[PDB]
Amino acid sequence: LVEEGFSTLEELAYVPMKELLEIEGLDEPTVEALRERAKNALATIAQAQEESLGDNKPADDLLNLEGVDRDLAFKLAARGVCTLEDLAEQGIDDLADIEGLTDEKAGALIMAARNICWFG
Amino acid sequence: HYIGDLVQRTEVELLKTPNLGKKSLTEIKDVLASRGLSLGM
Repeated sequence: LVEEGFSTLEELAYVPMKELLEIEGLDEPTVEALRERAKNALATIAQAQEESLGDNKPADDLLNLEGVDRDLAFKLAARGVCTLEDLAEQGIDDLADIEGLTDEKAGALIMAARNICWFG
Repeated sequence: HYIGDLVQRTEVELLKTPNLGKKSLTEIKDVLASRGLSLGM
């Protein structure tokens, strides 16, 4: 694949099927499987980074609790609190070290998360 | 401070307290039940 000029997962995911079928030893089923794997790899990479910080996964799930700014969602996700369920399971004591989160604001966010997850 | 104070609180009130998770609420219920007590008396 690298000798045929492919350097990125994006090229393999999006390049016209004809160019991948010009490679010696690739059949239409193997090219389709390679593209599906490349798209799934691209999807997984994006989701992983979005859950690690606050790009999309924690910027929607962890940030569901009213009051969560994007910065706080990334601070929560850096502690492994990636979802609104993960936040509903926390104590105030587990979040007390997050810069900009007061015990009252932590308690309000955990209660908002519990109201949505357990009482919605 | 007392078991009599705890028994008067409802489950919904205890879930509003700071640093009070679903796991700690289940522990409190299981322990009160072992003594024949229930929350909200």
